[PDB]
Amino acid sequence: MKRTWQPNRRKRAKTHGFRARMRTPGGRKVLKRRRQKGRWRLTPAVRK
Amino acid sequence: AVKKFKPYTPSRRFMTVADFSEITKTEPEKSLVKPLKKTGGRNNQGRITVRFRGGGHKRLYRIIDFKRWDKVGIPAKVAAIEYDPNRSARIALLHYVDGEKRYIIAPDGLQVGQQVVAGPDAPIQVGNALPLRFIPVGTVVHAVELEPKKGAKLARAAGTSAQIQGREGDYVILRLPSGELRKVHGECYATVGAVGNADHKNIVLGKAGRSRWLGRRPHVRGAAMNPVDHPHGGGEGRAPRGRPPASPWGWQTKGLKTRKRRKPSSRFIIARRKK
RNA sequence: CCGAGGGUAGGGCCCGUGACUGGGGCGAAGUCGUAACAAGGUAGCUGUACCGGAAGGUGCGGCUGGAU
RNA sequence: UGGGAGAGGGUGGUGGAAUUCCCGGAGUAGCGGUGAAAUGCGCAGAUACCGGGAGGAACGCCGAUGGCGAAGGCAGCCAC
RNA sequence: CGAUGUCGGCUCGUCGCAUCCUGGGGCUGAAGAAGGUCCCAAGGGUUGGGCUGUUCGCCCAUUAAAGCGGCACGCGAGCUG
RNA sequence: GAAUGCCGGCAUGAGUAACGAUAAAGAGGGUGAGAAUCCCUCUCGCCGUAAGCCCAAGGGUUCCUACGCAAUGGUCGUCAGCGUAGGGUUAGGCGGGACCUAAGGUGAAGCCGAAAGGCGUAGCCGAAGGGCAGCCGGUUAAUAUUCCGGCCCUUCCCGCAGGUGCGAUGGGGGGACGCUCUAGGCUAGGGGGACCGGAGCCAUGGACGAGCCCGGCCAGAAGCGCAGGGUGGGAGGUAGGCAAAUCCGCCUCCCAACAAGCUCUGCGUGGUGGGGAAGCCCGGGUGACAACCCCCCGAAGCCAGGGAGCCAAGAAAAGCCUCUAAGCACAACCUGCGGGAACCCGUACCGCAAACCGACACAGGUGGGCGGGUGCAAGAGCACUCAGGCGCGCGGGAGAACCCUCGCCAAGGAACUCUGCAAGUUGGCCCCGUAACUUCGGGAGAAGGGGUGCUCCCUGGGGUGAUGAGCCCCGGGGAGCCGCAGUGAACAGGCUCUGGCGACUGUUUACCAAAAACACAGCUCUCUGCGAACUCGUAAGAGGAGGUAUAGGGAGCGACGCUUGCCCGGUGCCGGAAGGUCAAGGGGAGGGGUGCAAGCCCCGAACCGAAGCCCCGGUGAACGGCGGCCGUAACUAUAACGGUCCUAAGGUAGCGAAAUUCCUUGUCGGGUAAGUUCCGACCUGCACGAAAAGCGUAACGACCGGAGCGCUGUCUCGGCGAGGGACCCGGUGAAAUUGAACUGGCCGUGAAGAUGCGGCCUACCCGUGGCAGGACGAAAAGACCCCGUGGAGCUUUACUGCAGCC
RNA sequence: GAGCUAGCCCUGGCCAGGGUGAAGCUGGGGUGAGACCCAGUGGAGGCCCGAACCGGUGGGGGAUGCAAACCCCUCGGAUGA
RNA sequence: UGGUUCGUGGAGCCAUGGGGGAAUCUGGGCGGACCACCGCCUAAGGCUAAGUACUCCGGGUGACCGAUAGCGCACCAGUAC
Ligand SMILES: [Mg+2]
Ligand SMILES: [Mg+2]
Ligand SMILES: [Mg+2]
Ligand SMILES: [Mg+2]
Ligand SMILES: [Mg+2]
Ligand SMILES: [Mg+2]
Ligand SMILES: [Mg+2]
Ligand SMILES: [Mg+2]
Ligand SMILES: [Mg+2]
Ligand SMILES: [Mg+2]
Ligand SMILES: [Mg+2]
Ligand SMILES: [Mg+2]
Ligand SMILES: [Mg+2]
Ligand SMILES: [Mg+2]
Ligand SMILES: [Mg+2]
Ligand SMILES: [Mg+2]
Ligand SMILES: [Mg+2]
Ligand SMILES: [Mg+2]
Ligand SMILES: [Mg+2]
Ligand SMILES: [Mg+2]
Ligand SMILES: [Mg+2]
Ligand SMILES: [Mg+2]
Ligand SMILES: [Mg+2]
Ligand SMILES: [Mg+2]
Ligand SMILES: [Mg+2]
Ligand SMILES: [Mg+2]
Ligand SMILES: [Mg+2]
Ligand SMILES: [Mg+2]
Ligand SMILES: [Mg+2]
Ligand SMILES: [Mg+2]
Ligand SMILES: [Mg+2]
Ligand SMILES: [Mg+2]
Ligand SMILES: [Mg+2]
Ligand SMILES: [Mg+2]
Ligand SMILES: [Mg+2]
Ligand SMILES: [Mg+2]
Ligand SMILES: [Mg+2]
Ligand SMILES: [Mg+2]
Ligand SMILES: [Mg+2]
Ligand SMILES: [Mg+2]
Ligand SMILES: [Mg+2]
Ligand SMILES: [Mg+2]
Ligand SMILES: [Mg+2]
Ligand SMILES: [Mg+2]
Ligand SMILES: [Mg+2]
Ligand SMILES: [Mg+2]
Ligand SMILES: [Mg+2]
Ligand SMILES: [Mg+2]
Ligand SMILES: [Mg+2]
Ligand SMILES: [Mg+2]
Ligand SMILES: [Mg+2]
Ligand SMILES: [Mg+2]
Ligand SMILES: [Mg+2]
Ligand SMILES: [Mg+2]
Ligand SMILES: [Mg+2]
Ligand SMILES: [Mg+2]
Ligand SMILES: [Mg+2]
Ligand SMILES: [Mg+2]
Ligand SMILES: [Mg+2]
Ligand SMILES: [Mg+2]
Ligand SMILES: [Mg+2]
Ligand SMILES: [Mg+2]
Ligand SMILES: [Mg+2]
Ligand SMILES: [Mg+2]
Ligand SMILES: [Mg+2]
Ligand SMILES: [Mg+2]
Ligand SMILES: [Mg+2]
Ligand SMILES: [Mg+2]
Ligand SMILES: [Mg+2]
Ligand SMILES: [Mg+2]
Ligand SMILES: [Mg+2]
Ligand SMILES: [Mg+2]
Ligand SMILES: [Mg+2]
Ligand SMILES: [Mg+2]
Ligand SMILES: [Mg+2]
Ligand SMILES: [Mg+2]
Ligand SMILES: [Mg+2]
Ligand SMILES: [Mg+2]
Ligand SMILES: [Mg+2]
Ligand SMILES: [Mg+2]
Ligand SMILES: [Mg+2]
Ligand SMILES: [Mg+2]
Ligand SMILES: [Mg+2]
Ligand SMILES: [Mg+2]
Ligand SMILES: [Mg+2]
Ligand SMILES: [Mg+2]
Ligand SMILES: [Mg+2]
Ligand SMILES: [Mg+2]
Ligand SMILES: [Mg+2]
Ligand SMILES: [Mg+2]
Ligand SMILES: [Mg+2]
Ligand SMILES: [Mg+2]
Ligand SMILES: [Mg+2]
Ligand SMILES: [Mg+2]
Ligand SMILES: [Mg+2]
Ligand SMILES: [Mg+2]
Ligand SMILES: [Mg+2]
Ligand SMILES: [Mg+2]
Ligand SMILES: [Mg+2]
Ligand SMILES: [Mg+2]
Ligand SMILES: [Mg+2]
Ligand SMILES: [Mg+2]
Ligand SMILES: [Mg+2]
Ligand SMILES: [Mg+2]
Ligand SMILES: [Mg+2]
Ligand SMILES: [Mg+2]
Ligand SMILES: [Mg+2]
Ligand SMILES: [Mg+2]
Ligand SMILES: [Mg+2]
Ligand SMILES: [Mg+2]
Ligand SMILES: [Mg+2]
Ligand SMILES: [Mg+2]
Ligand SMILES: [Mg+2]
Ligand SMILES: [Mg+2]
Ligand SMILES: [Mg+2]
Ligand SMILES: [Mg+2]
Ligand SMILES: [Mg+2]
Ligand SMILES: [Mg+2]
Ligand SMILES: [Mg+2]
Ligand SMILES: [Mg+2]
Ligand SMILES: [Mg+2]
Ligand SMILES: [Mg+2]
Ligand SMILES: [Mg+2]
Ligand SMILES: [Mg+2]
Ligand SMILES: [Mg+2]
Ligand SMILES: [Mg+2]
Ligand SMILES: [Mg+2]
Ligand SMILES: [Mg+2]
Ligand SMILES: [Mg+2]
Ligand SMILES: [Mg+2]
Ligand SMILES: [Mg+2]
Ligand SMILES: [Mg+2]
Ligand SMILES: [Mg+2]
Ligand SMILES: [Mg+2]
Ligand SMILES: [Mg+2]
Ligand SMILES: [Mg+2]
Ligand SMILES: [Mg+2]
Ligand SMILES: [Mg+2]
Ligand SMILES: [Mg+2]
Ligand SMILES: [Mg+2]
Ligand SMILES: [Mg+2]
Ligand SMILES: [Mg+2]
Ligand SMILES: [Mg+2]
Ligand SMILES: [Mg+2]
Ligand SMILES: [Mg+2]
Ligand SMILES: [Mg+2]
Ligand SMILES: [Mg+2]
Ligand SMILES: [Mg+2]
Ligand SMILES: [Mg+2]
Ligand SMILES: [Mg+2]
Ligand SMILES: [Mg+2]
Ligand SMILES: [Mg+2]
Ligand SMILES: [Mg+2]
Ligand SMILES: [Mg+2]
Ligand SMILES: [Mg+2]
Ligand SMILES: [Mg+2]
Ligand SMILES: [Mg+2]
Ligand SMILES: [Mg+2]
Ligand SMILES: [Mg+2]
Ligand SMILES: [Mg+2]
Ligand SMILES: [Mg+2]
Ligand SMILES: [Mg+2]
Ligand SMILES: [Mg+2]
Ligand SMILES: [Mg+2]
Ligand SMILES: [Mg+2]
Ligand SMILES: [Mg+2]
Ligand SMILES: [Mg+2]
Ligand SMILES: [Mg+2]
Ligand SMILES: [Mg+2]
Ligand SMILES: [Mg+2]
Ligand SMILES: [Mg+2]
Ligand SMILES: [Mg+2]
Ligand SMILES: [Mg+2]
Ligand SMILES: [Mg+2]
Ligand SMILES: [Mg+2]
Ligand SMILES: [Mg+2]
Ligand SMILES: [Mg+2]
Ligand SMILES: [Mg+2]
Ligand SMILES: [Mg+2]
Ligand SMILES: [Mg+2]
Ligand SMILES: [Mg+2]
Ligand SMILES: [Mg+2]
Ligand SMILES: [Mg+2]
Ligand SMILES: [Mg+2]
Ligand SMILES: [Mg+2]
Ligand SMILES: [Mg+2]
Ligand SMILES: [Mg+2]
Ligand SMILES: [Mg+2]
Ligand SMILES: [Mg+2]
Ligand SMILES: [Mg+2]
Ligand SMILES: [Mg+2]
Ligand SMILES: [Mg+2]
Ligand SMILES: [Mg+2]
Ligand SMILES: [Mg+2]
Ligand SMILES: [Mg+2]
Ligand SMILES: [Mg+2]
Ligand SMILES: [Mg+2]
Ligand SMILES: [Mg+2]
Ligand SMILES: [Mg+2]
Ligand SMILES: [Mg+2]
Ligand SMILES: [Mg+2]
Ligand SMILES: [Mg+2]
Ligand SMILES: [Mg+2]
Ligand SMILES: [Mg+2]
Ligand SMILES: [Mg+2]
Ligand SMILES: [Mg+2]
Ligand SMILES: [Mg+2]
Ligand SMILES: [Mg+2]
Ligand SMILES: [Mg+2]
Ligand SMILES: [Mg+2]
Ligand SMILES: [Mg+2]
Ligand SMILES: [Mg+2]
Ligand SMILES: [Mg+2]
Ligand SMILES: [Mg+2]
Ligand SMILES: [Mg+2]
Ligand SMILES: [Mg+2]
Ligand SMILES: [Mg+2]
Ligand SMILES: [Mg+2]
Ligand SMILES: [Mg+2]
Ligand SMILES: [Mg+2]
Ligand SMILES: [Mg+2]
Ligand SMILES: [Mg+2]
Ligand SMILES: [Mg+2]
Ligand SMILES: [Mg+2]
Ligand SMILES: [Mg+2]
Ligand SMILES: [Mg+2]
Ligand SMILES: [Mg+2]
Ligand SMILES: [Mg+2]
Ligand SMILES: [Mg+2]
Ligand SMILES: [Mg+2]
Ligand SMILES: [Mg+2]
Ligand SMILES: [Mg+2]
Ligand SMILES: [Mg+2]
Ligand SMILES: [Mg+2]
Ligand SMILES: [Mg+2]
Ligand SMILES: [Mg+2]
Ligand SMILES: [Mg+2]
Ligand SMILES: [Mg+2]
Ligand SMILES: [Mg+2]
Ligand SMILES: [Mg+2]
Ligand SMILES: [Mg+2]
Ligand SMILES: [Mg+2]
Ligand SMILES: [Mg+2]
Ligand SMILES: [Mg+2]
Ligand SMILES: [Mg+2]
Ligand SMILES: [Mg+2]
Ligand SMILES: [Mg+2]
Ligand SMILES: [Mg+2]
Ligand SMILES: [Mg+2]
Ligand SMILES: [Mg+2]
Ligand SMILES: [Mg+2]
Ligand SMILES: [Mg+2]
Ligand SMILES: [Mg+2]
Ligand SMILES: [Mg+2]
Ligand SMILES: [Mg+2]
Ligand SMILES: [Mg+2]
Ligand SMILES: [Mg+2]
Ligand SMILES: [Mg+2]
Ligand SMILES: [Mg+2]
Ligand SMILES: [Mg+2]
Ligand SMILES: [Mg+2]
Ligand SMILES: [Mg+2]
Ligand SMILES: [Mg+2]
Ligand SMILES: [Mg+2]
């Protein structure tokens, strides 16, 4: 049947993207966290 | 004269549509429409704030002239009488001798091809707009301003009327469609006659889908819900109310008055409503 | 081919009979009240409507076949 | 053809008496009701009296033993 | 109670005897036929239907008879629901 | 050494289940160390409104070629979506951007919030909507509307010529719109041809034929032709379109009107440029100088912004045109022509799937377009087939039980069972015919029956065309032939009677409930006069509503019909300018402390003092409630009648053993041979009852009862047969579970149900197919139940607070 | 976190074929004029049958599955909430 | 109302949301309600090293670990998944 993951590139980049993260106090903390932890990537990759 | 249908489907048994026989123009004036932005009952937080709304037919808003003291002394010809989905009354398209075109709510007995006018000099004839202090006592009137130059507020739904009762200083006394008696400032404008389409109250929707066409989604009963949702929720099997009948938010919904006591307009209400 | 009639299916009218139920008639001496006949003790009757254990009562309009 | 009397019918209007309610005044110990009462209403100010407002229904005197209509029936006044 | 699945039915048996039938008996208020009662006997047999989830029971038509109980109210790693 | 401990390793079950749709395979020839599995050929079968083709999303090299087989591939592998390496994606016209706006988002101005932040007009962003210039063929191993060939077109810059008051983010026109039905003429697509082109064919009894087989086009500028859309012309006045305005809007006059004219598309034709089958021969080449014509059917697409009807009344903005303002009229714009200029990103490949979503090469899920032919009344249905694409990545045998899916059955025909569950029956079309009842629509496909193929003969109307022939669509009548049987295969209702519930079509517990539940039109109560009530928010601000009592919120009832009684003492709500109580505050009788004293400081009676509460009334489609005992009639029985006790008042109408009745399978009647169910009745209603509505009701129902007919493998009662498994051989090879095991029966015993203790009996060692009585078999630290001063949801006249309101 | 699911908003798309035949219109009849009656045309509907599409009624299979909701037969809606 | 040991307590002190509201030394605050006496101090403006805290970093040292330990990572780890 229809499952939960229905990929969508615009949706991905607009929901979890860098620019979304920076427009919100909680989004900035995420990047501060993920940079402090040393994540290779700060945001989901979407091909665009 | 409301139209009936033969019982050739279960719903057509009671469905009754308006006769539309007084309309003379079947598409709106393009320079006077603008899109009506549908809300679905949602506010600017996006929250539902007025339940059970949405999914109605698409509409364009007709701009309606609720002032008319805009063009004191300038006569206008009644060009057409049109359908409006945003209100219960019909509307009348005026071609002013100005070359200017506007819409008013159509009063009863108005006719295409007639002249209307506005101002203190105007005749006391159906369709003319005057300051209340110049209309003779006893006159039936509609589209009444409530405060001077703020716009027509009262008696605008299909078939309603206000009746001038008497004068007192700068204030006339009105019997509103609700039966209440109120002082309204004499410099407020108003239009002679009652609103048209009086048969509007005898339309029988006949089926659920009709309500849906109007944007009215189905209204579910509190007694049908659960205690998380409503004071009447729950119970094993059906249940009486088991408490004073209440709204989803708890306040009592049988008799409990709710107009604000200290409201400053109280000094101008004379007699609360009837029936 | 028609055809007495047999068979299948569906209708119409009539007659008998039916748990129970509706009022009707009649029946020497039952119970409850007293509605009508006198102004019958609220004049009566009436068409309708509502009501009441029962006769009845009341509303609305009508009639004199109503009395002083 | 020329005349007439009429609450004959329909429609739109409209006048005054009276009752009830509301508002103000003024005024107090009861009012109402009946065969006699009581329920009811009234010092939270009623009844009686004055002024104002709203609303409905029926049209006093004329009026008669009268007029009109096929019958049921038709009564303020104006016009069609 | 870190689980012994809980009615009835179907299926499949199997055991007990306080025996319903069939076999053998004594007594009888046993003439005969037909019964009553008690004794011995478990080899075999012990029907089909209507009603109800029913067990049980009532009913219909038969029968030599239409027995009573146990096996975790026998049997859900066999079925049903 | 134990923690259902943690991490890791290795065992058991076991050579066991399984190897993923029952669409299906066989042979020959290659290749190679190795072949059921790779390549080639022939035969067979499967899809064909797809299982074929083209887009979009998503994926991200998986494409093409060479070279490989350790791992991946459920077997194999020489093969591959795998490994390595090289190659491959070409645009002014296609899509997106350098254009426009929609929801929404953001946001100069402004508003609000302890902070973070929330709003917010304009403006900006935002598309699969508006707008805008490319079609046919060829070519590569792999790209093509991109390269190439042919023929077309757009924008920007510049110059020339002619023309004109030029000039815009400003004014205006336009863009600009729904649903259902639909005309005219075309095209896409298809069918036929005795005509046109073609390599061949004559078989096996016949045919050298008006025979068989194959094909008979596609794109194209200007112009012309056909069919359509769009659109009045002139003048005078003008105060309206937030300046102006010759534009628009309004008024008047004349002229033009199903037209015409102008303009804009579609189709056709059109210089030219291409394509071109079977067959044969090795994707090529021939066929070929290929032919390229007539008739018909004909769209849901095109002309389009067409037409008509309807109510629920159907985006915006730019491009575009027109008007003027600053300006400027050496400019500028308009038109025609000419040259030059024309950027960024995507383009491979999969795309109903082995490449996307599901951990898998997973019987699941995934939006748009094309979807041929014949017959069956139609169609995207059904069967078979074209183009094309596949035979599902383990096989070979055997022919047990048993399981699945399927076929048939003597006689009986629901006797099965909780229940005809399931499976039969019926089954399309045309014709005849069709009941109660009904809201007059319906019930209705009621029920029940007849017809249905082929041949010859005669004839009626329609379309194209021409009125005719041909083609094609509907019929009518008559005579016959064949079989068991003619919707001969496939797809395609069983019916009726009678109850309960719900009016109805709808909605729901994604994944155990589809219902009588929710909703529903309609009915009633109640709030709300507009900065409305109400709702979300601290606020600003929003929804309500750009609505205004015929409207909007809240509540119950639930189409319609006939109806909806009595109680206001308690609780709620509504009204009550008196009286009672009531806090802060006012007031200051009178006390107190301290100081030498002025003073400073503290307590404090009466009295004035809000809402609330008390009190006085109203109110049921507000919360709710609607009696007990005793006696009485000339057979008896039973009480129309009375006595009395209590209540705020004692249940009316209608219904009643009921979706409600305990006793209960009440009693009687019906139906059956027999009826705890069903229907109809009675009424001592444990415990119906009138908008948590009462009683009925046509029609409707995958709802739930009862009966009948039809027909059946449901059953008496079982038999036989098919295929896919199970079984055997070759290949690959899991699982939960598992203290260890050398693991029998009985009668006892034991923590009370023993393979393991006692006594006795029985018993050589090890498997394989099967069956499920036991190992209190497996699975889940019982959901039931209790316990814990464990937890959470929910309620209220529990407690105590808070929002909110007064 | 609303790429599943629920509701709404904006903008697009989809619904083979067949059956029944409302209003209205025309004509006819009727009447003082009407209502109304017949025929024709017309093509309405939370109308009927049935694919696509959306569902998920009954039963059977599946139950360490093809699948952490599937498969077969059957069945509901299919111009509308 | 907050702070303080101070939870309304005899409740001062310090701070302040609201209301009322001075004086410039003979002015004003405090010494735990309040008054006297005796004393302490000068509110309603600002700045000010050092001694104090911490360890991304660098070094020194361990009756610290020694690859299931020591950081999650001795290794291409905030990776693969
Ligand atoms: Mg889903
Ligand atoms: Mg999706
Ligand atoms: Mg995307
Ligand atoms: Mg997208
Ligand atoms: Mg998106
Ligand atoms: Mg983003
Ligand atoms: Mg976001
Ligand atoms: Mg890096
Ligand atoms: Mg992130
Ligand atoms: Mg109707
Ligand atoms: Mg009717
Ligand atoms: Mg109208
Ligand atoms: Mg516009
Ligand atoms: Mg809005
Ligand atoms: Mg908003
Ligand atoms: Mg609301
Ligand atoms: Mg809403
Ligand atoms: Mg209207
Ligand atoms: Mg409205
Ligand atoms: Mg006013
Ligand atoms: Mg209404
Ligand atoms: Mg609407
Ligand atoms: Mg409603
Ligand atoms: Mg509801
Ligand atoms: Mg409920
Ligand atoms: Mg519920
Ligand atoms: Mg909740
Ligand atoms: Mg709660
Ligand atoms: Mg609650
Ligand atoms: Mg409740
Ligand atoms: Mg409930
Ligand atoms: Mg409930
Ligand atoms: Mg209950
Ligand atoms: Mg109730
Ligand atoms: Mg209750
Ligand atoms: Mg309440
Ligand atoms: Mg009022
Ligand atoms: Mg005969
Ligand atoms: Mg015979
Ligand atoms: Mg006696
Ligand atoms: Mg008498
Ligand atoms: Mg009398
Ligand atoms: Mg008397
Ligand atoms: Mg009475
Ligand atoms: Mg008194
Ligand atoms: Mg007094
Ligand atoms: Mg009144
Ligand atoms: Mg237990
Ligand atoms: Mg265990
Ligand atoms: Mg267990
Ligand atoms: Mg258990
Ligand atoms: Mg004898
Ligand atoms: Mg004996
Ligand atoms: Mg025996
Ligand atoms: Mg029984
Ligand atoms: Mg038992
Ligand atoms: Mg029993
Ligand atoms: Mg015998
Ligand atoms: Mg037994
Ligand atoms: Mg027992
Ligand atoms: Mg027991
Ligand atoms: Mg048992
Ligand atoms: Mg058992
Ligand atoms: Mg079981
Ligand atoms: Mg059992
Ligand atoms: Mg078991
Ligand atoms: Mg077993
Ligand atoms: Mg067991
Ligand atoms: Mg079950
Ligand atoms: Mg059950
Ligand atoms: Mg130990
Ligand atoms: Mg261990
Ligand atoms: Mg543990
Ligand atoms: Mg472990
Ligand atoms: Mg391990
Ligand atoms: Mg290891
Ligand atoms: Mg291992
Ligand atoms: Mg071992
Ligand atoms: Mg092994
Ligand atoms: Mg084994
Ligand atoms: Mg297995
Ligand atoms: Mg498997
Ligand atoms: Mg299959
Ligand atoms: Mg072969
Ligand atoms: Mg082979
Ligand atoms: Mg091979
Ligand atoms: Mg090999
Ligand atoms: Mg194969
Ligand atoms: Mg091959
Ligand atoms: Mg086909
Ligand atoms: Mg992938
Ligand atoms: Mg390999
Ligand atoms: Mg290999
Ligand atoms: Mg290698
Ligand atoms: Mg492998
Ligand atoms: Mg596999
Ligand atoms: Mg090789
Ligand atoms: Mg490539
Ligand atoms: Mg190009
Ligand atoms: Mg540029
Ligand atoms: Mg911040
Ligand atoms: Mg955006
Ligand atoms: Mg676009
Ligand atoms: Mg649009
Ligand atoms: Mg383009
Ligand atoms: Mg072109
Ligand atoms: Mg090449
Ligand atoms: Mg020009
Ligand atoms: Mg428009
Ligand atoms: Mg518009
Ligand atoms: Mg419509
Ligand atoms: Mg054809
Ligand atoms: Mg051409
Ligand atoms: Mg002007
Ligand atoms: Mg060729
Ligand atoms: Mg050649
Ligand atoms: Mg289409
Ligand atoms: Mg079009
Ligand atoms: Mg049109
Ligand atoms: Mg806009
Ligand atoms: Mg100038
Ligand atoms: Mg110049
Ligand atoms: Mg650029
Ligand atoms: Mg490409
Ligand atoms: Mg699929
Ligand atoms: Mg693939
Ligand atoms: Mg596979
Ligand atoms: Mg798949
Ligand atoms: Mg097609
Ligand atoms: Mg073809
Ligand atoms: Mg067919
Ligand atoms: Mg195969
Ligand atoms: Mg397949
Ligand atoms: Mg396979
Ligand atoms: Mg074998
Ligand atoms: Mg099969
Ligand atoms: Mg046979
Ligand atoms: Mg048979
Ligand atoms: Mg039978
Ligand atoms: Mg039979
Ligand atoms: Mg039966
Ligand atoms: Mg059942
Ligand atoms: Mg039954
Ligand atoms: Mg069939
Ligand atoms: Mg048939
Ligand atoms: Mg009948
Ligand atoms: Mg009938
Ligand atoms: Mg019937
Ligand atoms: Mg009926
Ligand atoms: Mg009928
Ligand atoms: Mg039939
Ligand atoms: Mg025939
Ligand atoms: Mg034949
Ligand atoms: Mg024959
Ligand atoms: Mg059918
Ligand atoms: Mg229901
Ligand atoms: Mg229903
Ligand atoms: Mg009902
Ligand atoms: Mg009903
Ligand atoms: Mg209903
Ligand atoms: Mg469910
Ligand atoms: Mg559930
Ligand atoms: Mg679930
Ligand atoms: Mg349910
Ligand atoms: Mg259903
Ligand atoms: Mg529900
Ligand atoms: Mg309903
Ligand atoms: Mg109703
Ligand atoms: Mg709130
Ligand atoms: Mg705040
Ligand atoms: Mg608004
Ligand atoms: Mg309901
Ligand atoms: Mg009726
Ligand atoms: Mg009460
Ligand atoms: Mg009360
Ligand atoms: Mg009271
Ligand atoms: Mg009150
Ligand atoms: Mg109660
Ligand atoms: Mg009570
Ligand atoms: Mg009554
Ligand atoms: Mg009863
Ligand atoms: Mg009974
Ligand atoms: Mg009942
Ligand atoms: Mg009951
Ligand atoms: Mg009972
Ligand atoms: Mg019982
Ligand atoms: Mg019985
Ligand atoms: Mg009987
Ligand atoms: Mg009784
Ligand atoms: Mg109830
Ligand atoms: Mg009914
Ligand atoms: Mg019915
Ligand atoms: Mg239904
Ligand atoms: Mg149903
Ligand atoms: Mg039956
Ligand atoms: Mg069988
Ligand atoms: Mg077989
Ligand atoms: Mg062997
Ligand atoms: Mg092997
Ligand atoms: Mg392997
Ligand atoms: Mg051991
Ligand atoms: Mg051992
Ligand atoms: Mg052993
Ligand atoms: Mg043994
Ligand atoms: Mg024991
Ligand atoms: Mg034992
Ligand atoms: Mg042993
Ligand atoms: Mg032992
Ligand atoms: Mg031992
Ligand atoms: Mg021992
Ligand atoms: Mg032993
Ligand atoms: Mg022993
Ligand atoms: Mg033994
Ligand atoms: Mg074996
Ligand atoms: Mg075995
Ligand atoms: Mg076993
Ligand atoms: Mg155990
Ligand atoms: Mg066991
Ligand atoms: Mg066991
Ligand atoms: Mg479990
Ligand atoms: Mg548990
Ligand atoms: Mg436990
Ligand atoms: Mg529980
Ligand atoms: Mg317990
Ligand atoms: Mg406790
Ligand atoms: Mg304790
Ligand atoms: Mg607790
Ligand atoms: Mg409130
Ligand atoms: Mg969504
Ligand atoms: Mg979604
Ligand atoms: Mg459809
Ligand atoms: Mg038909
Ligand atoms: Mg017709
Ligand atoms: Mg028509
Ligand atoms: Mg329908
Ligand atoms: Mg039909
Ligand atoms: Mg579904
Ligand atoms: Mg299913
Ligand atoms: Mg079935
Ligand atoms: Mg499952
Ligand atoms: Mg399936
Ligand atoms: Mg099926
Ligand atoms: Mg439907
Ligand atoms: Mg259907
Ligand atoms: Mg359809
Ligand atoms: Mg719709
Ligand atoms: Mg403190
Ligand atoms: Mg203190
Ligand atoms: Mg000084
Ligand atoms: Mg001093
Ligand atoms: Mg001082
Ligand atoms: Mg101080
Ligand atoms: Mg001090
Ligand atoms: Mg001191
Ligand atoms: Mg000091
Ligand atoms: Mg300062
Ligand atoms: Mg320092
Ligand atoms: Mg060490
Ligand atoms: Mg290690
Ligand atoms: Mg480590
Ligand atoms: Mg270590
Ligand atoms: Mg570190
Ligand atoms: Mg580690
Ligand atoms: Mg790594």
